[PDB]
Amino acid sequence: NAIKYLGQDYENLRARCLQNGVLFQDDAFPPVSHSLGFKELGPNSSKTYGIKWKRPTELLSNPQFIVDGATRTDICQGALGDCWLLAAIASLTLNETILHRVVPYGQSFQEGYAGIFHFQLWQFGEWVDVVVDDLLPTKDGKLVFVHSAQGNEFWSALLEKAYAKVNGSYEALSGGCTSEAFEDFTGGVTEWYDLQKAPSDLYQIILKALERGSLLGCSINISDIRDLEAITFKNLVRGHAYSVTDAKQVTYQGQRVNLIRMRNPWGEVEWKGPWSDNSYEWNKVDPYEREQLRVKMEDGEFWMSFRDFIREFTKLEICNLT
Ligand SMILES: *[C@@](O)(C(=O)NCCCN1CCN(C)CC1)[C@H](CC)NC(=O)[C@H](CC(C)C)NC(=O)OCc1ccccc1
Ligand SMILES: [Ca+2]
Ligand SMILES: [Ca+2]
Ligand SMILES: [Cl-]
Ligand SMILES: [Cl-]
Ligand SMILES: [Cl-]
Repeated sequence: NAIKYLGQDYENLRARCLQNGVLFQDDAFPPVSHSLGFKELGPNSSKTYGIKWKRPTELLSNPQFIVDGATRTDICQGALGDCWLLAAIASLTLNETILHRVVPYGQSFQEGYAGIFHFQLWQFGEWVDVVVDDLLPTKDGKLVFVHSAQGNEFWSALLEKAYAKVNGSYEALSGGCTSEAFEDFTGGVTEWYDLQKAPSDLYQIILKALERGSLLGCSINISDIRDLEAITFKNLVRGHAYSVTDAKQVTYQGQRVNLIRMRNPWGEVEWKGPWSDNSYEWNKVDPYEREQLRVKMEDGEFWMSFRDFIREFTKLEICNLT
């Protein structure tokens, strides 16, 4: 069993709040500006001033912890520099086993609800259980930070809040390393690859990792500083964490082509080159392959050929488990 972060005991706190007729408020990460941040989200900042802390049960009549499963579409980035963390959460959802260690079963806004949730992280060399109250930063009734494409679903907002808590504040999450979040979800071994010096068998390495449920992420280095914009000519975002979510092969005019699928944790803004949702390449594959693989949706997720992938991206990170 996970040991309790700060000695806070989820089931005991929940049961005592229920008995006492109150909702949990977390002394260890309270609903005040110091939990938001210190500079950009400090007590005297423009961003801090508009934010009000509200529970999902104050926002909606029927809030849900999980709706139609805990999946990657549930990860839509808000106003914070935590793309690395969110890419890691999106990847985590592809492995049901490790997903449900991090996100314990049986949490809800219905029977037994007392305004407290918990998650498990690999921290301080231990598996630790971390509680949060469900007060969330909002503005005009909408979540400021991570949210689900399903507007009534809250597990990912709550997980991001627990991760903020262990790190001291939401602002503490701005700017980071995908591999760090990978490790914090698995206690696994991380490795990275320089895509400009990719091993000849890299695609097979990727296939194998995806098969075993390893976590994969990629990024494009900003080499000049930010000159050719944050966004590239083909609509990729530089200095930004993407989740790698699949690797599949297609028959393009009678010849195999290796493809790779990734997801922008914004839940929008995608590659517009070959193999993108609207590209001509799909016209020339097996109709079945097209129907199985292509999804015409602005959802942040898209395909590239492996060839284009290794040209456009610069870094690949893989976290391997047991
Ligand atoms: C990352 O790209 C990010 O979080 N961007 C925020 C985008 C804001 N969205 C835009 C869309 N709308 C709808 C919602 C708001 C982030 C920006 C800093 N990138 C990273 O953190 C980098 C990830 C790597 C995989 C490239 N890492 C990084 O910048 O490292 C810096 C660093 C390292 C150590 C300590 C501090 C900072
Ligand atoms: Ca969902
Ligand atoms: Ca898409
Ligand atoms: Cl407490
Ligand atoms: Cl304040
Ligand atoms: Cl629920």
